[PDB]
Amino acid sequence: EDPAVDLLKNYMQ
Repeated sequence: EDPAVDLLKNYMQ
């Protein structure tokens, strides 16, 4: 997990 990985899912959902 990285700040990116959290944001990817933040933009997806």
